[PDB]
Amino acid sequence: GSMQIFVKFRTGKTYTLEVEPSDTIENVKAKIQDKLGIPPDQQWLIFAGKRLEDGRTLSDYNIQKESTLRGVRR
Repeated sequence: GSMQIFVKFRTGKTYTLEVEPSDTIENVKAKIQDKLGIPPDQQWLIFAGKRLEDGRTLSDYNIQKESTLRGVRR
């Protein structure tokens, strides 16, 4: 399946991201590289005051449609 989420940076700039509940955190970073040109190794993703773990799925973190991830430049 698919859902739309958001990713927000310290600029305030908030981008849509098209994901799937089964996606791993690494896969989400890969999508961010495709959209924004930020390599995975240069990214952290934060939700609910946690840094999301690379091998966990979006479904594990209970990420819903229209949820906002916070992107951090590594």
